[PDB]
Amino acid sequence: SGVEGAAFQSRLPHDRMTSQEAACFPDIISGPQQTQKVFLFIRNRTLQLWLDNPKIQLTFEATLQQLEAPYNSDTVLVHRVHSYLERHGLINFGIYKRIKPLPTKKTGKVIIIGSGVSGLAAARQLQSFGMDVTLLEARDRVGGRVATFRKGNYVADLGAMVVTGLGGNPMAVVSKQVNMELAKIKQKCPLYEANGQAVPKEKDEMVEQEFNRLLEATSYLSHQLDFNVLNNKPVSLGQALEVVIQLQEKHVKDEQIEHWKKIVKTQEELKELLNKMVNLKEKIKELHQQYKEASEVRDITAEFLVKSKHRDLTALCKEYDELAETQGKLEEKLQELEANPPSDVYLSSRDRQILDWHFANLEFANATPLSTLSLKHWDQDDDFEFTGSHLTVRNGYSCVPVALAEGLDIKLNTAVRQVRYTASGCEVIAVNTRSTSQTFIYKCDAVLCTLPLGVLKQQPPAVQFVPPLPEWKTSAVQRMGFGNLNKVVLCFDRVFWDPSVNLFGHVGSTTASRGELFLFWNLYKAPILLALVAGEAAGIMENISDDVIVGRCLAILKGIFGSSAVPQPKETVVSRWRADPWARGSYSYVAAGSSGNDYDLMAQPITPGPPIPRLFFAGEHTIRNYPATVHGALLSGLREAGRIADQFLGA
Ligand SMILES: Cc1cc2nc3c(=O)[nH]c(=O)nc-3n(C[C@H](O)[C@H](O)[C@H](O)COP(=O)(O)OP(=O)(O)OC[C@H]3O[C@@H](n4cnc5c(N)ncnc54)[C@H](O)[C@@H]3O)c2cc1C
Ligand SMILES: O=CCCc1ccc(-c2cc(F)ccc2C(F)(F)F)cc1
Repeated sequence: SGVEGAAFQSRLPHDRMTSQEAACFPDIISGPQQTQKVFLFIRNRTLQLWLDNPKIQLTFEATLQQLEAPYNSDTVLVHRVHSYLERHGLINFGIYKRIKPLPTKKTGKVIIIGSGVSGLAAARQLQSFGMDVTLLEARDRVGGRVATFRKGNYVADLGAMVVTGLGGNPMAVVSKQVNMELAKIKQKCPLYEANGQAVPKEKDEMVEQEFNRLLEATSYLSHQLDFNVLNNKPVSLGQALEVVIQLQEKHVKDEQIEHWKKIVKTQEELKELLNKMVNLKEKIKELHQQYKEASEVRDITAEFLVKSKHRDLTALCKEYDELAETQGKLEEKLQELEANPPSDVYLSSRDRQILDWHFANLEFANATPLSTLSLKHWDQDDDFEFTGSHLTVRNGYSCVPVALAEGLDIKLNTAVRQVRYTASGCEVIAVNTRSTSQTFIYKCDAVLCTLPLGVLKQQPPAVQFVPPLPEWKTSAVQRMGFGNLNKVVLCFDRVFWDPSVNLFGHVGSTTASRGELFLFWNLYKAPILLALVAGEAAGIMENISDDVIVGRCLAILKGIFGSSAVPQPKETVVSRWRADPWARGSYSYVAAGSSGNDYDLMAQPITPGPPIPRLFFAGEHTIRNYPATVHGALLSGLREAGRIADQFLGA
């Protein structure tokens, strides 16, 4: 609906106050119900005004003038609701034209570490709020793990490239603000085996159905039967899958055994039956010799003898023909059995390879081998997935952080090395990545750390904290997963693939290598193919040079399309996200032995000892309900900007 749709697009229930709103409006939530409904209407209506035109700042004044009677009479409540929505980044976020220009007097100094989407989104908010913000970025570009290759007409993303559903997604708004072209991903994903032969549609569907069954069985084991600890070790999804596959093979073999037993028993009965017929034919042969001697010789005792032999001899053929139809009733039962054997195997060798492709796909979506994922919590965020098809960014995802950086004070080539925070202020120490001799010392009242989890995990530490971070924070950093995923960009001068197909799979020959170049993406205006390296393959392939890995790509493509069809690429690009010192991997995952609560602990600010919080955290690894995505990075920056403004400017 209308105001209903605005709540939904803001990830809020249209008919209930959230717990956060109850915190900020206790007089409302404890007061009469009719005022609760007035509150919800004003909140939903204000969200609608913003979402229907997110290119323009929505002021309190303009909200008041577009509210209908009688809501435009409660000026104070409107202001309370508008101020709340703005402070937390539900309206007036991203890039939009200001109506009310910024104050020249800044209040409070914030240093933001890192200039990815979470740092940029927080910076824009803090600046909007009238604070003095500087971002320090170690790279020579903004965007972090949004990273687009651009040369001539060639565009290709080496970082994020997928926008998940638009329903509920804040990137829907940013996409409008930036005029980013999104294209829905077409569903057809043909698979080719290592010999290049396409997988028949029926077998692709059979195997995909098994994959879904296996996953559901792991989820039942985990949540209904509490199979989550394995000899005092947290069980991984990988471990669980392989056990469920093991039981399926065990069940196939048992049904084979029960079938071979039915065969053997039927064969035994057929054997004894023939034996019984042998003895009965020998009995008729013997008796028929006595019909011949009796017929040979006629008085009444001899004639009677013929009638008695003839009567018994027909009776013995009556016995024999009885056994004959029991013989047929068996033989047809035997024939039927050895014509309809149950499954010989659970998964043929080729079937298991195709199944391993779907596991590779799952290792792509989590950026890690399945043996590292928490069985219980790997999909702990699935209640928050957006509705709609997934899309890709046709003109390159870097358009978003480039536009978010407009008007911000950003120091590139500036690597933070130490972060000192005391009950009286903060100092950030950074070195210039071009003259390591050159050192800078930025004073500020608060630090917003958007360092990637991979950087926080680094040992020896890349960034030193003074005082060191609390044990409860370092432990969460150690527990949480940080994955890896890489891409090969192949730029050609002609299209030799199916232009109507966005995706196609290469089925690898072994389990261990299932993530090697398993998925190819056709996304761009120029003749460009992207190949993914996922799972165990991702980290290992970083040690292979660009040339050898491109060769392996071309071998795969020549296997699908033909030697003569695949030219040499004009240009190639190969990501190495784990080796990248400013990322150390691609995105977080819920590791066995972690949980969603570690994402909440990562977001918790640090307060210096004997006081107010000085050190704050954002980034994809700090947002429990939306981890490992661009929108999660964004929402985490909006959240921290609100928390920081509440602290230093007042709610
Ligand atoms: C290969 C790949 C594929 C992905 N695919 C999916 C997808 O398609 N869609 C999706 O939504 N998400 C995807 N993601 C994840 C998504 O890109 C990230 O979750 C998000 O971009 C992370 O943003 P962030 O602000 O948390 O961190 P980052 O973007 O990493 O920003 C942190 C910043 O800190 C900087 N920095 C590091 N060390 C220092 C230092 N010492 N001093 C100063 N600055 C420093 C970094 O250079 C960086 O700019 C993908 C990521 C990768 C790498
Ligand atoms: O190119 C890099 C892939 C980055 C990425 C990570 C996670 C998702 C994601 C996030 C969700 F909440 C639900 C489903 C998915 C997906 F299935 F796509 F993986 C999308 C893109």
